[PDB]
Amino acid sequence: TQVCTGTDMKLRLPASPETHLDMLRHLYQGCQVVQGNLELTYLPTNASLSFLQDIQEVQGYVLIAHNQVRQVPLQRLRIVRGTQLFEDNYALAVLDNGDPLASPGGLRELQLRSLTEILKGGVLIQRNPQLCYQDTILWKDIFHKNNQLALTLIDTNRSRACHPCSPMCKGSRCWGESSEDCQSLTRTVCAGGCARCKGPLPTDCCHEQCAAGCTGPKHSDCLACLHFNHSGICELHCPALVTYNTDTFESMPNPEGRYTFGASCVTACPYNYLSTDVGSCTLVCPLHNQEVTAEDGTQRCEKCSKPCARVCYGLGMEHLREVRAVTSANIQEFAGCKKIFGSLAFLPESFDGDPASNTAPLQPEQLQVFETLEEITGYLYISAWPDSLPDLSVFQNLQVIRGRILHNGAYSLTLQGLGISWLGLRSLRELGSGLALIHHNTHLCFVHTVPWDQLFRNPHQALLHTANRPEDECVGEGLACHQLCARGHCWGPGPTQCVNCSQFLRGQECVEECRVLQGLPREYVNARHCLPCHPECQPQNGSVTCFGPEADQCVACAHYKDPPFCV
Amino acid sequence: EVQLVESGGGLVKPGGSLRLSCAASGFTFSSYSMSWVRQAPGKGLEWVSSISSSSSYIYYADSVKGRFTISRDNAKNSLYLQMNSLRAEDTAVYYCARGGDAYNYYYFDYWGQGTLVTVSSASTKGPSVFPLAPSSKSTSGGTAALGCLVKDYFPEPVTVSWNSGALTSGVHTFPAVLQSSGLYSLSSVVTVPSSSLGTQTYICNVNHKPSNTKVDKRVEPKSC
Amino acid sequence: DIVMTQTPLSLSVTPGQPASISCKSSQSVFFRSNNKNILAWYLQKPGQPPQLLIYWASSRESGVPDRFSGSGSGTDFTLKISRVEAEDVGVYYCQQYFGSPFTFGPGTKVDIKRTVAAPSVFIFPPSDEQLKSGTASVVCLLNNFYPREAKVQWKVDNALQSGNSQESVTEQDSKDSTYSLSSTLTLSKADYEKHKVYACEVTHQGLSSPVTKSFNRGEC
Ligand SMILES: *[C@@H]1O[C@H](CO)[C@@H](O[C@@H]2O[C@H](CO)[C@@H](O)[C@H](O)[C@H]2NC(C)=O)[C@H](O)[C@H]1NC(C)=O
Ligand SMILES: *[C@@H]1O[C@H](CO)[C@@H](O[C@@H]2O[C@H](CO)[C@@H](O)[C@H](O)[C@H]2NC(C)=O)[C@H](O)[C@H]1NC(C)=O
Ligand SMILES: *[C@@H]1O[C@H](CO)[C@@H](O)[C@H](O)[C@H]1NC(C)=O
Repeated sequence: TQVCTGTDMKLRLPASPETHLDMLRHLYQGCQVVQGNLELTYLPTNASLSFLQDIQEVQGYVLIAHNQVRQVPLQRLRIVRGTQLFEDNYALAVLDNGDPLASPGGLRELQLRSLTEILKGGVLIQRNPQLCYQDTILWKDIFHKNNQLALTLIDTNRSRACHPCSPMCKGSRCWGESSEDCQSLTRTVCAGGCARCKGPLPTDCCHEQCAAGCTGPKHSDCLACLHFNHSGICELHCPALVTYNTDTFESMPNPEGRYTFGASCVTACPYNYLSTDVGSCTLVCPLHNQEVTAEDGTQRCEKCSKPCARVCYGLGMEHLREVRAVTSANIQEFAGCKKIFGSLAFLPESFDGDPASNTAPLQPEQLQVFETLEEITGYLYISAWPDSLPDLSVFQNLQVIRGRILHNGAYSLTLQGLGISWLGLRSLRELGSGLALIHHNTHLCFVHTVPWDQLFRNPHQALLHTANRPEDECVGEGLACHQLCARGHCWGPGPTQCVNCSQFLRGQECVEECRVLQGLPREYVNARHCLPCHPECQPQNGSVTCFGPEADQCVACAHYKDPPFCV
Repeated sequence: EVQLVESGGGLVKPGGSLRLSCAASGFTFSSYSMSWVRQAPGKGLEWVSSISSSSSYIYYADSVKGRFTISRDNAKNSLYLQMNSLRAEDTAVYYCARGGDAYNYYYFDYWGQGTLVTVSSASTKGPSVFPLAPSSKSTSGGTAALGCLVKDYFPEPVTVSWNSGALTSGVHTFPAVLQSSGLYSLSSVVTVPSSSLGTQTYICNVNHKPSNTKVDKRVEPKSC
Repeated sequence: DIVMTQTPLSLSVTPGQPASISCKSSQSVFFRSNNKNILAWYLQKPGQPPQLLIYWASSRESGVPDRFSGSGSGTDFTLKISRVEAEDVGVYYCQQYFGSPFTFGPGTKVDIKRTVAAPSVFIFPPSDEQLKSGTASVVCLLNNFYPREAKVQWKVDNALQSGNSQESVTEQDSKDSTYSLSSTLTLSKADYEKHKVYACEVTHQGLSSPVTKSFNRGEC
């Protein structure tokens, strides 16, 4: 894979550490440009980290913290753009990678051989009692010319004194004791006021649009682009989607035009991303923009005619920006809502809260608000749910959890600590992006019965699961799917919970035969749904009772025939 | 003030070796980008090699690459050049030159006097000096000439002054000329007023350094 | 390899007249980062090392007077000298320091155009001291002349000596802009002692007709 999405967990103890290694692999393996923040936290000594090998670029910040690991192999990493920064100021953060209390553990050598560039932000290296050479580096050289206010705060306390760097290095400047870890300079050595260079001479100066240095003066030859890679060439802006006429200023669509996606000019946006009016590939539309689905591809954003007719916002958006959970003080905002622009979080607060005081608990019946809901643009998180409810049937008609905002930057569907006995998400047929985490739900069966592969939309995605009721003991009680669930796939017991109903449907229920020849109301079939006839159509003996729904389309009228209808 | 004095030139048989050494003074040597520029006799200037202030950046020309090795000792204000596997082509003056600001701009703003390096398997021989006795055949009016001829020496070069450097006005030492025998010859000459010929003494100071041959030769008129 | 072209190779001008030398480079020497061309100019005065005239293709060094001014851009440059003075004599070089390998141009030899000046002609027999050693060297001197071009003919008893005699000229003088010429006729002891009249004919533009200085062997 070319690109991957990063995270935003940021020093939080991961709620199931047994998963945590699997998540990092699924997310960062194969990938070369980490869009988001590269967060390697709470990693054990042994941890196989070979999946981080190919990382060349980090859009955001790099956080290596609370790790017992001997070394992290980010050797190919050439640039961090610092799109956001840890603790407001730090593009790189190496914190608390020791043993507190083979022989020792903790971070020994940094090994950032290639890390030539840090556009925005500073560096923070503290409390790493086996970390060496942190001292030696000329950090000033690594920061870009523009930010260079870019402060550093390096702590140098150790429990071993270190080797010197291999004498091959010019000054004592290295990422490790090996000769191949000498910190070759780029910025602070060049001729004139060069952005960056491959050597101290004028021919050795890089193009204005190169970033992490270069292998020659051309705009092709950059180790990374400052602004955008345009089909092999570094440029300041992508070719716009629309040319304008000399006189009229009409939209003459650019044959060679591209969209901005990260640091790349792109012919069309990736799967879950929204095409923008301006021509970007965003995950949330701009101000004065409306989310629209067109007949041409995915959803796109648009400059509105009227101050865009408001559509039901969720958490992490507009007036619920910094609310952590759906509670009894905002449950009735979601009434009647077909689609929620944002996310939903259910916490132990929401059901057992009275903290801040006076705010009443949510009742199980108040949750039926969401029965209308078909789509969530963001994530679903549930760390708490009432005991009385055995499932998440409230979200029965939830179909698409897109996850353009993901929990801790990773998890779209998060279910933890619940005591629900089956899932119930019977309409759920897509997980747009992000990982699914279902864990420590003591009672939950019907997890090994959902074909999660069919929900996912890119190879990074996966389900992670532990400490739920195991399917050996579920099937031990004899809890299979219902007969009529094709390929035995279901979200719970009974005939309502199939993913594909193998025969015929009656609203919720999967069914062998409709009531076309015998039964209570007589029924016409349409797209495998048993829909009743008009009630005033006559019941027939050994025959079809109607063409369709209405009274004009009966075989015979039961009481009065007055065309065009029966009555 | 600025001064670069180089040493260790002289004669080398083809295939052998030699080490030039340029001693710097009158600036902070640790903050300057040193180089060697050579000049074959009566030819243009050829860049040989360069080294940065801290020694962290080195370069060579393709004609010398592998054969030559540049180095410096900043503590001892000196620049070195290890020329191995020497050739007829390498025969030239070698000027030690300081650059401009450490390792960025190679202006070469101050140059040494330069050291001559000759590569030939023929051996060293010192000169003889013979007097070009003055023309009392010229006018007593009148202007008269005088000189001394340095003959049969190798390799180059020789210095030739007059009256231990005292007399210098109207003096013309020529450049050397190569002979059949593969030995150099040299005329050193001077214009004087014919009237002072009787009254004042004239002596040429010839110094051929390779052969340790220093001679001072008095120059007098013949009579009848 | 940024290959350096200089034109012309010879320049000869009267002092007070201006004069210029063009430098060309196979690849451009313009540096966008600091907006300057990365060329340098030198004067190698004869009997000296080179001195730096100009860096950045147009900025002078300390000591280098008003007359010297570099100009141009890109690949094509021109060193100019408004009002040439008699001491400016030398060879002028252009160097690039844009990149490895650091290259020079060939050089341009500038001659001072002095008024016409006939040579002072002298002749010197071989020393008795060398004569005993077995070889006899006869030297003819032409001192302080202009222009440089000058024929010198040796004759032993009217026999035109041709082949057995090497010349040498001085580099043009910084003070007076004259040249001086040596001519060294070599004979064996034996051959020197077969002949009576040795002679040295000069022809030169400063003379109204060829001049001859000639000693008779033995005769005071
Ligand atoms: C987990 O760590 C242990 C202990 O450090 C590793 O066992 C080491 O393995 C290496 C490589 O084979 C040996 O050279 C060490 O001497 C071993 N050390 C000890 C203390 O036993 C082991 O490789 C790791 N185990 C797993 C499953 O990754
Ligand atoms: C811009 O993107 C291109 C891909 O379109 C990158 O080029 C690839 O580099 C890999 C790495 O070895 C090669 O195997 C491919 O052959 C390259 N593909 C193409 C189409 O050139 C390139 O690295 C990017 N450039 C910059 C400056 O980031
Ligand atoms: C060691 O730790 C303390 C506490 O963080 C810090 O103030 C001190 O400066 C450190 N010592 C060195 C030598 O860096």
